[PDB]
Amino acid sequence: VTKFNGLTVLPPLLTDEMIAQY
Amino acid sequence: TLEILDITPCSFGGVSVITPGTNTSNQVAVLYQDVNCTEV
Ligand SMILES: *[C@@H]1O[C@H](CO)[C@@H](O)[C@H](O)[C@H]1NC(C)=O
Repeated sequence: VTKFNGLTVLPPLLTDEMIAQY
Repeated sequence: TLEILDITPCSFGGVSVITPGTNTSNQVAVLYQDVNCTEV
């Protein structure tokens, strides 16, 4: 699997490593 | 001078106030999203 005019991508609360930990 | 300069926009981020229960406490924690405090 493979935006700066006020568009903000909030990071997920669960990080990819932490989702991997789940 | 024939040099290349990358332009990235001025840092912006929603300010989020981390507030413990008002009855419980009065202290405040402020969050600056996707910005390092070196810029702040
Ligand atoms: C914020 O700190 C320095 C700014 O001098 C920068 O190099 C670093 O990558 C930044 N940290 C981030 C974006 O997490």
